[PDB]
Amino acid sequence: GQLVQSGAELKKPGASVKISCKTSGYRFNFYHINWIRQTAGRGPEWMGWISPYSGDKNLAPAFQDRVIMTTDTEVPVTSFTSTGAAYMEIRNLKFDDTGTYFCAKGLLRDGSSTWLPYLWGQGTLLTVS
Amino acid sequence: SVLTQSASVSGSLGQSVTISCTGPNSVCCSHKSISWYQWPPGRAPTLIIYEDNERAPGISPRFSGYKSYWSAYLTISDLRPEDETTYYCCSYTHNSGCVFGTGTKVSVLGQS
Ligand SMILES: *[C@@H]1O[C@H](CO)[C@@H](O[C@@H]2O[C@H](CO)[C@@H](O[C@@H]3O[C@H](CO[C@H]4O[C@H](CO)[C@@H](O)[C@H](O)[C@@H]4O)[C@@H](O)[C@H](O[C@H]4O[C@H](CO)[C@@H](O)[C@H](O)[C@@H]4O)[C@@H]3O)[C@H](O)[C@H]2NC(C)=O)[C@H](O)[C@H]1NC(C)=O
Ligand SMILES: *[C@@H]1O[C@H](CO[C@@H]2O[C@@H](C)[C@@H](O)[C@@H](O)[C@@H]2O)[C@@H](O[C@@H]2O[C@H](CO)[C@@H](O)[C@H](O)[C@H]2NC(C)=O)[C@H](O)[C@H]1NC(C)=O
Repeated sequence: GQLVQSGAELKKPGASVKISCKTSGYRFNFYHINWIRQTAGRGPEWMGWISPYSGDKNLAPAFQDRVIMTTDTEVPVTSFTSTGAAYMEIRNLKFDDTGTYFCAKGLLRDGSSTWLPYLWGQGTLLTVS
Repeated sequence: SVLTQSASVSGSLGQSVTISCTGPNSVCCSHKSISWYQWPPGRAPTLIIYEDNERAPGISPRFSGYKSYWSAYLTISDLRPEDETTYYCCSYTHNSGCVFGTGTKVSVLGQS
């Protein structure tokens, strides 16, 4: 699926940052985009499970209102192997909102395990400083 | 956090090791599914077991798992040096996000 993160950002407290990942080699609208972060002082925290097909989003209580999640319309490069992008904006960043952020493709389209992170991107660094 | 592990487990090369996950009733194993992930520091995670015992594609049969009413277990047979990385288990349902617990490191004994 070659999920590729656009890159790192080095922001200041109170700034807004848009973090984005691109896809190449799978049907973008078939699987969820999972936003997860790993923080040096906490470890993996998770962030949200956003569907690129519908508008449905499942956002952690910890991050409701703080972060706005959205996806782009897929570009049909070839049948069964499309491209596209998704991104999220985290508002009012705190010193705790540092570390490495990941994008992930969902495992299955149906079944009890759907929306679960399966294919993870390279990840990007955020210093909030 | 809410979902916790033993923080550190160990075992010898060629033998088996068990990693357990426990937690409060809000993460009770009787209602929520437990997934497992290999999470080396600084590198992308790899999915191992999406649902208590369902093995992810490409994962050697030496990885397996089981669940008990009060806990969830990952069994790693024939430990290899690459298994030294920290493993994490996060619980979930089909209509709720996966909640991640603390990690467990693995010490692979008998190396040069
Ligand atoms: C075209 O392709 C798209 C993309 O693949 C399909 O959309 C997927 O469809 C599957 C099957 O319906 C979806 O899987 C379902 O997810 C539900 C979660 O959504 C509800 O709950 C969340 C709460 O977190 C809300 O945010 C959300 O709005 C919904 O209310 C599950 O609840 C469903 O569970 C079903 O099965 C389990 C057992 O497996 C039962 O216990 C449940 O009772 C229930 O029957 C189910 O897993 C998947 O999420 C969709 N993916 C995406 C990316 O959208 C379209 O369906 C498809 N179009 C057609 C016409 O087929
Ligand atoms: C879920 O399916 C996707 C999409 O591939 C589908 O399954 C393949 C076996 C093949 O029949 C495709 O035409 C289907 O669309 C899997 O993603 C990748 O698919 C390619 C297909 O060339 C395959 O070579 C890769 O190994 C697949 N895996 C990855 C990581 O890219 C995906 O793996 C399937 N998921 C599961 C859990 O089996």
